[PDB]
Amino acid sequence: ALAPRQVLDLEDLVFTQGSHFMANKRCQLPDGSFRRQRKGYEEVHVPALKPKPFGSEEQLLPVEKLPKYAQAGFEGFKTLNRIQSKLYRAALETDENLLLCAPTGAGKTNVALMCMLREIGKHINMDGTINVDDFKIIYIAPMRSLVQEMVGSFGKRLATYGITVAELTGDHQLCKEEISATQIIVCTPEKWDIITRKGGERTYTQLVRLIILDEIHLLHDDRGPVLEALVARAIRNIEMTQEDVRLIGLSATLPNYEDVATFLRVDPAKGLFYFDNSFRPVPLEQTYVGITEKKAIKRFQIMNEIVYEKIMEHAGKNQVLVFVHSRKETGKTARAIRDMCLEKDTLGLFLREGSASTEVLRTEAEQCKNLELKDLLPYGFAIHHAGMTRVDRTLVEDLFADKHIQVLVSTATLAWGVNLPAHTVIIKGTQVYSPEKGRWTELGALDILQMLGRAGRPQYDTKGEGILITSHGELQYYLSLLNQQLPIESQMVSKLPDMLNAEIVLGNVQNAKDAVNWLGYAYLYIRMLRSPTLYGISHDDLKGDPLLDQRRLDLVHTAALMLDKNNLVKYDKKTGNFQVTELGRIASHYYITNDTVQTYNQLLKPTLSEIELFRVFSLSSEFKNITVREEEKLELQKLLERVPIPVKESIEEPSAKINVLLQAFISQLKLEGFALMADMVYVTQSAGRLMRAIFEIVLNRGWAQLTDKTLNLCKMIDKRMWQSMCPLRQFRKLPEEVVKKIEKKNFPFERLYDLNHNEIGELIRMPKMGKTIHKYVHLFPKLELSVHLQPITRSTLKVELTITPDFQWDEKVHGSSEAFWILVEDVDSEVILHHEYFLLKAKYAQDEHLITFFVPVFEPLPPQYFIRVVSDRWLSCETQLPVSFRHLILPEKYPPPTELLDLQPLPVSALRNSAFESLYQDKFPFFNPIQTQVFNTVYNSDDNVFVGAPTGSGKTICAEFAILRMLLQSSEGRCVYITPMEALAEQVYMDWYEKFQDRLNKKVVLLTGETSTDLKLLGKGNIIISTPEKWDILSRRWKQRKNVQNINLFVVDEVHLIGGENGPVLEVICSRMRYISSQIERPIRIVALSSSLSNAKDVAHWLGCSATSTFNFHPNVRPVPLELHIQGFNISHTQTRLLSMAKPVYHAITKHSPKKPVIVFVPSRKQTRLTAIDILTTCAADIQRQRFLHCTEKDLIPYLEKLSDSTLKETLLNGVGYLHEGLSPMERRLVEQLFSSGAIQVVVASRSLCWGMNVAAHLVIIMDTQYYNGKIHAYVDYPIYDVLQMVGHANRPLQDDEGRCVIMCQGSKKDFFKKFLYEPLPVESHLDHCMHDHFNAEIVTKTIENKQDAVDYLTWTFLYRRMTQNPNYYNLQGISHRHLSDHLSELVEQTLSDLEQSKCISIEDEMDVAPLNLGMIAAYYYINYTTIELFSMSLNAKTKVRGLIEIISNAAEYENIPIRHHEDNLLRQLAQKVPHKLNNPKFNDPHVKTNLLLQAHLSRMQLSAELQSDTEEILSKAIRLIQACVDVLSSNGWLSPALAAMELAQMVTQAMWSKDSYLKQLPHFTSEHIKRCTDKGVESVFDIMEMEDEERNALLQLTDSQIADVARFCNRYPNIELSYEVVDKDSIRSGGPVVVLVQLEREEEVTGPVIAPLFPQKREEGWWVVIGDAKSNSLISIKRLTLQQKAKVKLDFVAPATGAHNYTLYFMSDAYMGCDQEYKFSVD
Ligand SMILES: N=C(N)NS(=O)(=O)c1ccc(N)cc1
Repeated sequence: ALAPRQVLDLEDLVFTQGSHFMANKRCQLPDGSFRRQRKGYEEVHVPALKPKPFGSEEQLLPVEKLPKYAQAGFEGFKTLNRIQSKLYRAALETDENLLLCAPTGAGKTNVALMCMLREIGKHINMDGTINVDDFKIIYIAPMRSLVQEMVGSFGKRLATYGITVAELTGDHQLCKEEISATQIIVCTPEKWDIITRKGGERTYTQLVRLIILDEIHLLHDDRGPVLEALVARAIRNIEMTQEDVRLIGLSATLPNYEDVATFLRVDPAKGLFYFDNSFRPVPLEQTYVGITEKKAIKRFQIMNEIVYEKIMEHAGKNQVLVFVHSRKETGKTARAIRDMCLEKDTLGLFLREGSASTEVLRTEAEQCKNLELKDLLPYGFAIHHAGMTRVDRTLVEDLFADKHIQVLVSTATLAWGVNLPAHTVIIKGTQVYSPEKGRWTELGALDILQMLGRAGRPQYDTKGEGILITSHGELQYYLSLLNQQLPIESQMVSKLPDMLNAEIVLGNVQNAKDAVNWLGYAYLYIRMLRSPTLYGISHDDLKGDPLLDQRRLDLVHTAALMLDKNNLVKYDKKTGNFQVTELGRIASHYYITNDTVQTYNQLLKPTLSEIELFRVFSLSSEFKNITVREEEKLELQKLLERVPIPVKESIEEPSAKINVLLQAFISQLKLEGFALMADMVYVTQSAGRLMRAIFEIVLNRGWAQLTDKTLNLCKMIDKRMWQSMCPLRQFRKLPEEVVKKIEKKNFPFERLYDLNHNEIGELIRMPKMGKTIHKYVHLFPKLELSVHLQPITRSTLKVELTITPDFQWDEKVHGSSEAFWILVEDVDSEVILHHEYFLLKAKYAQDEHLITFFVPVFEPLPPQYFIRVVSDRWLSCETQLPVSFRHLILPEKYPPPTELLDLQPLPVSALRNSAFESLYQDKFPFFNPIQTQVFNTVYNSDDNVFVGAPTGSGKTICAEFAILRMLLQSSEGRCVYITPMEALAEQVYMDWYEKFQDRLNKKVVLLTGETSTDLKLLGKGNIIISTPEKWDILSRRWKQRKNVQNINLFVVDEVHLIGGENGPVLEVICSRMRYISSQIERPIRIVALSSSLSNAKDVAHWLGCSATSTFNFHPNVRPVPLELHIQGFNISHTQTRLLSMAKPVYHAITKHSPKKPVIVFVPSRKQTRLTAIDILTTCAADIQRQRFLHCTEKDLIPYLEKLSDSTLKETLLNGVGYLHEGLSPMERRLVEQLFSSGAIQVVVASRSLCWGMNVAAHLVIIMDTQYYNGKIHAYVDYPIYDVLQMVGHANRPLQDDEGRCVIMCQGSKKDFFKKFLYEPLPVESHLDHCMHDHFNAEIVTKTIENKQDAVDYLTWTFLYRRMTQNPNYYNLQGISHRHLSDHLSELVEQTLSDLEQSKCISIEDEMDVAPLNLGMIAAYYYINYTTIELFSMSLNAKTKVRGLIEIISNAAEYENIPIRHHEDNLLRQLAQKVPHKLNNPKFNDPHVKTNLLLQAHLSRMQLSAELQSDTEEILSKAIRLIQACVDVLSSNGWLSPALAAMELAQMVTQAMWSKDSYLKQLPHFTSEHIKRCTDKGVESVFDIMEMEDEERNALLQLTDSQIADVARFCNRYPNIELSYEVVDKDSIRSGGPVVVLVQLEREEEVTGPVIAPLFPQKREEGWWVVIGDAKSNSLISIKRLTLQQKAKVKLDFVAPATGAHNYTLYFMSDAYMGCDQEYKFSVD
């Protein structure tokens, strides 16, 4: 972006005066102007503008004529203004941008209220009052008092609608619970500026529909720029969001209004309104005076003379008000008026001619006041300023509204924050004091205009009188300010650098080019275009650049050079690109000037003292022109000794002045010099932001001591107290005296925790205060800290800090939340090696919290680290914990990785078989380096090999390599491929089916999970592939299963998932395969593919891999090089961090792959949709439009014509695809196909899909890297394996010479990612935590029998190898073999005891153990022992279907069922729809969630997509669990419970409740036809299949495809007749075996599987035969069977004594409802 540009002296082009850069050469005094000179005391008097007619339809509109709802806001008014009528039409009936130029006091408020009511009534419900969570309105006001007046009045007006208005302007910040529950935010421009330059501005700006800007003439003021800035951002955002917001502007009658109309994007014909002062609310006659020379006495006395004359002129029923510029001047005015009244015969008295009483009566009666109120109130006068109480201020205001107070002198605050008008207004002088300029200046425009607009009460005056007193040399200017002739200019050039940085930091300006465009968005651009001479531009240069390219480029270049000098931004001369500094980011977010940044960066140091800290604070360039006046030096010397910090920096120069003023603010020391008070206030209202800025600067750098100093200084400024004082001062309902008494005694605060209330009262000598002191002591926040550490590597330790609360919560004291900083410091407490922002919410305030993070350690290992948790707001609220590293081992360091040499790549010709080459020659001509190296050992050496290489580097085909010789050595061999994830298994199954059974014609299958079907598929396949669970349940019985023994090849992929959840299953199945290879004496070849592991040798020796077969490569030695970019976001609240990272993903796309494909991963599905849409709208804003679409819309139309999601159609035809599990697999494969084709450039995917997508990009972006766990009501970091898979998705060697990935994460995590992603990953076993189930399952198979071989088994585990090299990770404190064996024996003992207490095993002596019924059926159904124990203890003799479902939902396998954000609310909603209602339900409990899901499924209820996937996950194991329940119910002998359990099985199959019609089971059916049938006679499916064809088809009244789909279910319906015989019936007596034989016939053969559309897995008929006694509720015998036409069943059971033994024979199903039989019989 090279272009000619020259640096500029911005001082020449800036209007130095500001506020009043007089562009008006001469003010044309109106008609009726006379100038009576009196040598000073001149009177340039203009008349009141006479009224105007109502000619052109103009009329005061009746409030009843308004739209009916909007009449609520205008209640109390029976009409509205003329301006208000024209604007009623415009504003209430249109959404057009508006700009109202009207004189001061003309109304303004009510027209903005109409604009608000537009939006308020847009979101109406039919009978719901409003949609508060849908629209957010804001109101920008120039002064704080105006903000407060506005929020009060607007609340009063529109409370009827149910809206909530509030003020955000205050010294507090980062507190935003009110922004959530307030629909109309009133704020100052700089407030909204600091809010909307914060990252994640959308959190506030998302629901913004209406932006009002009151008193837009602020553009001329020095505060002008921020306004511009605001508008610019807003407008640009309404372009980037494509969500229109309405801009309302309110200005006074001043010129250049058309330019701000262009600025505000108002149509001059539709939204531009201008009213000259003939539309003034009360016609105003004004007089201006001048001063002759410098005579203070003369000035003040002449002011007083004018005041006395004009006040006396308005004696009765009139109020002549006076405005002063200081609180020392209102008292002086009262004094002077009273005195010169007295001096001249005390005349003017009895202004209220009812001297006896009237108003004097009420004044004296209400006289219980202070200061100068009690004397001037009966006299008739009054004063009003900020240094008064609320009661007395409101009392003066009331008695003035009562028109009983006559004269009132006040300051500008009354004119801004109170609706208090008067007949006459006298501006006493116009010189005010500015601490910013450090000098006396002239007043601002807004003050003068608001004050002189107060003249003339609205309904009580026919004419007003404004009187202004100033100097002569200013007259012509004030004449311009009050007669529509002072032009509005732009002060942007002086504020250009700062502003520019705020846009560089905000990411809205990445180059100088969009900087220039932004400058075009400003008011400065328009104002330069239409008056270039006063902006430094010639009329010829305007011809050269009509769009002013050169001037805007020069300006942004100067600002960028300034920001580069001060190091807020790095700016390169050539490309014109910007790069943000953390200095600049802090400067923007904390609203501080770049010179201050430079001073900080050159002065702040880790060894800085608190004295030097106060000095640096005083050197801020916000105070660079403050002066030490002689009139205050003695008071400064007095304050210096009364403050604690030395202030050695100087003597009595401005830095020492600032310092001592701040310390007098902290110490609450009173002052006397009024200029000194003004300067103090000006320093203190900024000191908070300045100190927070310094604190962030030092925190990010890790400097610990300065961090503590600075945070404490922030809190001392906030709470108005030093650290020497007692923290009890922070409770503001405590006395000052009592806390001073506590401080007098040298008893530290902490010991009050361990003290009686009576002993407290005795210590303080105040017994009555002791109870409340104890209360507040236990209300003070204190945290308990507990730590669990486990080494990960010699450089990194995993820490699990457990934060426990230890105080009473009070919403008044602590509010909705309490913030904390977690800090990890080294031994010297110098360097902060890690830190985090913790937040204790109010709801979970008493729950325990767990914080996992990682710290670094380097040898020589220090004795201990420190972990401090320090409150962000409370002083002396720190809890420290030393973590000792004295008994900590450092894990055995890993060796270097197997180097990949630069060897000639092997072409496909090395693979000699032509059919084998066929597949690999159609893709690539030669192999990549790592697979060229691994080829020798894998495909041609029958060695056990482990290859470790980054994800996506093409390691999969390496397995194929081995497989090749596999198929070469055996005809119909048996190889087993094991992958941890299911979706990866499905992808590799499709690929290898295409590669083998469809190409080589060798049967390749993937195990489905059902026992019989999977064991059948086992024998067929030459290649069987599976997940570790389906393979575990098959291989656990490797004695009876012959097929699992003759396995030529076992390949396990992604073995590094041993360390993740569901990892112990992989570990045990691999160890079992190794043990089988040992026993069979036929060495099963093992080949393992994994990521780059550090401890790859351990897993290599685990599987018998020689070092000639270990292939573990440094992750840098990828086939495709990768450029990783970790990018931190120091933002806590994740819902706002996502909105912040919004724009960075677009800028990352444009930076790292502007044309090439990208994948961006997000933590949700709604996030996939939203990210797709926001990328779309940003590309529309840039008008790139087709940047992400590389084909034609007509090319896609046929494809997208079959997609069901409308937004997916739109986003796809616009270039970007989204992949979320809320849509069909067909849509997923379609989007993947379009992406890999090149038509779709970018795809945004849910995290859950990072395993099952066969899609490669050039750039992989990751968002957030956190997801919400609602079981702990917090956010969890991603598993490292997921993000590593995502990163591996970035390397494709098809096209690119490089791979690019950027991860966007909270700062707390950044370091973490970096390290573990740049170097190999250490992995360990979690088998010791999930070991009991495998012992319970291998006692059943007799593989384990005693304790010694239970120890022998662990030798096969990876756990055995890892417990040695990393002891402390498994909490063993030794590395000798003694420690190993001791830990193993303790583990086996613990597991066996836990299993015995569960009634699953029996132990005898100390060796031999034996299975029990519970453990046998727990291993038979692959069910956890806890679930079986719970089943056995909970199932009672009389358990009904409701209790059946309850006990089912409590299973441990359903604890994995998660709880996500806002999901507790959805479960609350579902609780009232399900037929059975459980009391005392906790809605973050997975078990009540599963119960609700089961009740909704049985009731055939549709719900969310995530909840549907969860319902599928539960239904997968539902039948397993209910079969286990049937078995234990049989083993305990209860009859009707087991019958109800079989009923529950067949209920969960086809989603039928227990007592609904059986007709509900056939498909294509709703309740109306079952109502017709059951009312007319058809009650069962047998009635359906008994009817003739035509009478049924007529009874159906359905389509021809419906009858065809009904017939298939009516045919699959089992039709079985039973045959039962009691063998040797005549030969039966007591105690003898009784044998009942049962036989079954099925007319049709196995036509197909069980038909159940609402069940995900295709099941097969399972039947149950039962012998029961219906009276004893006794189940005698039972058998489950699988039926194929012919059956033969036997049931043997003993007999009791002779009696009426009437038995029942039950035939139950586990699938269908209504095909169950009950036959009574008798045997004696
Ligand atoms: N970045 C780290 N080390 N921690 S943080 O939670 O992300 C964080 C949060 C907020 C602020 N202001 C700074 C930092």
